[PDB]
Order: sequence, then structure tokens, then C-alpha cells
Amino acid sequence: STKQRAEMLKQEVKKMLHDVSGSLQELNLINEIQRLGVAYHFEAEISNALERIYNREKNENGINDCDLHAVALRFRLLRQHGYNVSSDVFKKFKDENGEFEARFRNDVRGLLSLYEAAYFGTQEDGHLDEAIAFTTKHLKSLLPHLSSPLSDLVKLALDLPLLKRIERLQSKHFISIYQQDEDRNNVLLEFAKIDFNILQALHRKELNEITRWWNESDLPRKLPFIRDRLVECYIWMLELYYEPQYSQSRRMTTILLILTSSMDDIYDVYGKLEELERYTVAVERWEREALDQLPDYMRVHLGVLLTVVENFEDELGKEGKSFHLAYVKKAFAELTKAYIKEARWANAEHVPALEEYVDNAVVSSAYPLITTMSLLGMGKVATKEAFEWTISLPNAVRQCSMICRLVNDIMSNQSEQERVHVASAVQCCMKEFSTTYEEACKILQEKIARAWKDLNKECLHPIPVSLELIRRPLNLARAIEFYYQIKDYITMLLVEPAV
Ligand SMILES: CC(C)=CCC/C(C)=C/CC/C(C)=C/CSP(=O)(O)OP(=O)(O)O
Ligand SMILES: [Mg+2]
Ligand SMILES: [Mg+2]
Repeated sequence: STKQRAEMLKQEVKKMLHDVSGSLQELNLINEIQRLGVAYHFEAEISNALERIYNREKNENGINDCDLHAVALRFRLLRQHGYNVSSDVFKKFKDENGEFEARFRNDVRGLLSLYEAAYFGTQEDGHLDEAIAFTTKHLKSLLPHLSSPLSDLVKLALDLPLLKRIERLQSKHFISIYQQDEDRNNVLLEFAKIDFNILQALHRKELNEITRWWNESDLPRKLPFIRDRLVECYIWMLELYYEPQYSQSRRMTTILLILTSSMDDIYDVYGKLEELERYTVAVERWEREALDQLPDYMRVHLGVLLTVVENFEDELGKEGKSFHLAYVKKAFAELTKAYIKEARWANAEHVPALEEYVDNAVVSSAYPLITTMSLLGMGKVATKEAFEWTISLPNAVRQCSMICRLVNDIMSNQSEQERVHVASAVQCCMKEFSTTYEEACKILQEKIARAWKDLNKECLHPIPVSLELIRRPLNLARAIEFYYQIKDYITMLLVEPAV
């Protein structure tokens, strides 16, 4: 059947990767495996290969290579795994003063590799800032008169690099483009085609159960004003992590992201502040007895929240790890502590200071709750230390919420401001000094780049936790970039399979 064919292809690819252990073919094969959405099948072998590459790196046993593609791909592959390889290997190509050599203008492959490698630099990284402008200029110059199978890659990359691109949609696009390339591998492409079909089948199957749970719930029939966002809540928990072993982790969190959104609306689109200051204490206490005095719709919403939380506790109690949900309840404690502040600013007719507003909005984005609540379905990574680290609000969690808040704000500050809503970041920054809407938008756009550069730094080897746990903030930051660029996502990532 398909599974035996997939296993045979997996062993074939393992044998080839072993046989190319010393050449650039290893780098190309690892890159193609990662970009085809099958990188998780070869975690151990890829880790060993990258360890060997790092050991023979740093000019200790490294042969000088003039190929921009080879060194750029090596740097990008090593930086994606954690190794702190210095961004100084690009000094060789900066021969003509501080500008890159002109002989690379016509090298579209090396230019694109440098383009994708440059975005992975950190704040302290050098030689990875003017490269973006260089490659942008030359790729735009050479785009109109370029051949189709590589102009497709150029057009796919100019919109967003691999750093800011969700992995599943980019994997689909690369599988679609890789057919036209004449230097491809047939077995790797077939393996990716089979794996994509199986993972898409699993992803489509889970949505059926989630929709069944929503239908059986009391949420949709009553409380009419809630806007149904079940699909756009699964796709946000589909690009965070899509591996099959995390399937149990995608049911439990998506069920609790519709509840955390319904709550946002309950606090801003409507409701009076007197009535909202009694919801916060009810959430903090976390008992059904606190629901007696609440209004009907808040009572129903928080009762459903309590029911789903206790149901999830019952499920994690089989393996003796129910106490993890003793950390989720605390997280929901802070979120309502942030929603209840902004509403007050709505009623007091006050414009918060930018720093205070940003500090409050980092918790009112629910990216801090979504980083704690994603550990529910992790088998061995979910430990007490991991949950304590996640609750302690590390810098990695903070820098993935900056992008959310600041991008949303810029996009959705016109629909709500007409009605009674909390002042957004652009209005807060226009409050001090004197700036226009566009000049404040550019200021708020100059912060997303620094947030991305700060998020790139946290995923290195000086890490308190594992790589699987730290990968989540990066994917959370990538999902706001896909939205603010969606029936195409549903129709050709979940409905239309790959031939
Ligand atoms: C599918 C989707 C968009 C969200 C589900 C997951 C969440 C909660 C993501 C982060 C928060 C965002 C971007 C809310 C947009 S609605 P808003 O701008 O009205 O929220 P606000 O009141 O401004 O915080
Ligand atoms: Mg709102
Ligand atoms: Mg807003």
C-alpha cells in the first residue's frame, strides 16, 4: 500500500543521505527534505549530519568554497538548528568595498539563497542587512525576463522569505514548483507527495471532530452575537505545528482558542464595565458557585469554559499528568486581568501611554496563553520546568506577541474605532509628539523588524528548554504574517490533494 511505499522511500532517502555524507549534495538534499515538509521523518540523521558539518566548520577543517549557494545554504541550515555560526563567511563575496560583487547579479540561484539566508540574521549579526536590498534590487531587475520554473521561486520568495512564511503553505508551493525543476530527485518528490496526502487527510479528519464538538456545545444556539471563527482558529493551530504525533495537542488547544476569542468580543464589542468587572473575579475564583450572580450569557460562556477545562483534566489524568492544567487556569487569570483594563480605558476616555499599552497588550493578544496551552499534548517535552518557564513570560513569548498586537492594530484600527473601543497603538503613539496616520504606521512597522530579529536570537543553543518547545513562538509570529498579507487556504491545503 501507500505506507510500505513511503517506508521504502524513507529508507532510500536515508541511504542516499548517508552516501552523500561529505559533499554539497548532502546540503542540497537536507534543504529539499526540509522544504518538502518531510523534515520530521529524518530528525536523528539530519541532526547527526548537521553536528558533523558544525564540527568541521569554523575554518578548522573547511575547504574554501567560492559558491555562494553552498555557503549560504550551509549557514541557513545550521542557523535553523541552533548552532551559533558566525555571519562572517560572507566576507569573501564582499570584495568590492562594502558592496557585493557584480558577478553575482546574474546568479539567480546564489542570489535567492543569499536572500533566504539573510533574513535569519540576528541583531548582532553582520553582513546580513545590505544583502536583502542587493538581492531585492537584482531579483526585481531580472524577474520580467526570467524562465518560468525559477521565476516561480523568485515570485514566491519576494513576497515573504522562509523565515516569515508558514511551513505548510510554503511546502505546498514548493512541491508545486519542484516538478518543473530539471535537477530534481524523483524518490524525494514522491515521498513528499505521499506524506502531504496523509497529513492533509489527518488535518481534514480532525476538523470534523472539532466541528462536531462545536455543534454539540451550547455556544452557537444561544448568545447570537458571537462571530463563528472555528475554521480560522484551526488554521492558526495548524501552522503552529502540523506533525502527526502532536494531533492530540491540536484538539485540546483549538477548542480553547474559540473560547478565548468569544471572550475578546464579550469584553469590547459590547458590555458595560460594571458587568465586566464581575466576570474577571469569576474567572479568577474558578468555581461554578461564582456563576450564580453573573448575567446569563457570561454565565453560559464561563460555564462552558469550566466544563471544557475539567474535561481536559479528566483526559490527562490517565497518564498521571493532570496537574498541567493547574497551569492553564493561572494563565486565563492574567488574560482577563488585561481585558478588564482596556475596557476601563474605553469608558474613561483616556489614551494610554505607548509603553503601558504595549505591556498590557502583550497579554491581551492571547499569544502568552497559546504558548502555555500548547504543551497539553506533548508527550515527553511537557515537564514542570517547561510549564514554569512558559508561565514566567520569557523573551521568546514576548517577541512573538509584539508582531501580533502591532500588525493587527495597524490593520483593524478603522473598523472598531468608529464604535466604543480601546485606543489602538497607532492612536497611542500619535498622542505624544505629533505624527500622522501614515508616519505612525511606518513607526509601528519599524518595530516588527526588530521583533523578528529578537525572536531569531532566542532559538539558539543558549536555550533553557528544548528546540521543539521553542519552535512554537516562531510559528506564532509566522501566522500573523500569512493573515495580514483566505478561502484558498481551505480549498487547496485541506480540500485539494497533491497528485
Ligand atoms: C483567527 C484570529 C484572527 C484569531 C485567533 C487567534 C488569536 C486570538 C490571535 C491573536 C489576536 C488577534 C490577532 C485578534 C484579531 S481580532 P481584534 O483585532 O478585534 O482583537 P483585539 O480586540 O484588537 O485584541
Ligand atoms: Mg475586539
Ligand atoms: Mg485592534
